[PDB]
Amino acid sequence: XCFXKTCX
Repeated sequence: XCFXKTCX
């Protein structure tokens, strides 16, 4: 779960 600005 880390894709560009959508990341955690």
